[PDB]
Amino acid sequence: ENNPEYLRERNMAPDLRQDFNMMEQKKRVSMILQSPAFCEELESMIQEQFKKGK
Amino acid sequence: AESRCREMDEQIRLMDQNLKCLSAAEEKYSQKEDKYEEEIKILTDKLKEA
Repeated sequence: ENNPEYLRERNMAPDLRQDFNMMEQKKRVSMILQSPAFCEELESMIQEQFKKGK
Repeated sequence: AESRCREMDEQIRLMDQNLKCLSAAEEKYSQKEDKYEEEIKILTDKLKEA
């Protein structure tokens, strides 16, 4: 029980730990990448915005 | 008087050595207490927000 993984955990403020647990359960980043249509849509958005840039 | 004082000398010498170890033992218990209290208090706070 001497590794730093224990260390930060008891140096966590409790609410930050619980927010980590909740957004761990929530998994937003995985859903946004797994959805095909919105992913390739935002790819098109940034691509032709870059194309308009130079 | 001389012989009786000399005879009692060994008893004081040996069970003084007996006293010395028990001192460090109770010191070790005094160390063990505090970190138990601090783990209790942090656990209580996390429980409360739960």
